[PDB]
Amino acid sequence: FDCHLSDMLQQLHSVNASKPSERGLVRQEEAEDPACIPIFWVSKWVDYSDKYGLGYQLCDNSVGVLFNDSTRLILYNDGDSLQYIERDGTESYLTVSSHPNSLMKKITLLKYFRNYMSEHLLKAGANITPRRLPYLRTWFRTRSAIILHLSNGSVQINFFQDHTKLILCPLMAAVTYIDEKRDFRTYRLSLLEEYGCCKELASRLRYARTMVDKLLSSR
Repeated sequence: FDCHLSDMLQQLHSVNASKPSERGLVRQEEAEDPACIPIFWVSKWVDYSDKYGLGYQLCDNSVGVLFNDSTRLILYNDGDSLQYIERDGTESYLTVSSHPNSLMKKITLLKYFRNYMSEHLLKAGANITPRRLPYLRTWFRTRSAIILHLSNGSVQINFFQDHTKLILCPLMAAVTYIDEKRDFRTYRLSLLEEYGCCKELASRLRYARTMVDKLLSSR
């Protein structure tokens, strides 16, 4: 019932303990693994937690909302298919076109988020190779980042100051780093131990471990 957080914590401890930036010659590129490229990440997000919840877009162009009442609504990339998740985790599927009165408000909110993201926000990982839809399990913000935990076990950390991002997957035991210049690279964590990485990635992985600890401490 961990949603893979304990596995992620173990993987991060291992990489960080190896002190990957403290090497004579860092060979980060050797840690790149095409087999580990994530299928899903959060491309856009809108924090409306003061009243409604957290709206987001996944890289497949689906949109989701985690509402303040702990229910979730997901619109698939076809623009009509909906998945609704009740508080107890019970899922059901419906359509926008034939939606009931009970979901009128939540659909209206999802549409607001979708339109806002389309008109006013840039896609994280825009020019990336296209080659079960996860939802937002939980999230929080620190002074430096927003932490997004997806139902597939992935943890995404978006750093506010420089727009760098980590997408951590405990299934692949991998990290994808999106740098300030928007370069998108996927590494196997065990290979970062072996080959090393730059100080910038190493520092963000140290922060990531603290964030996973936070997720584990606030279940």
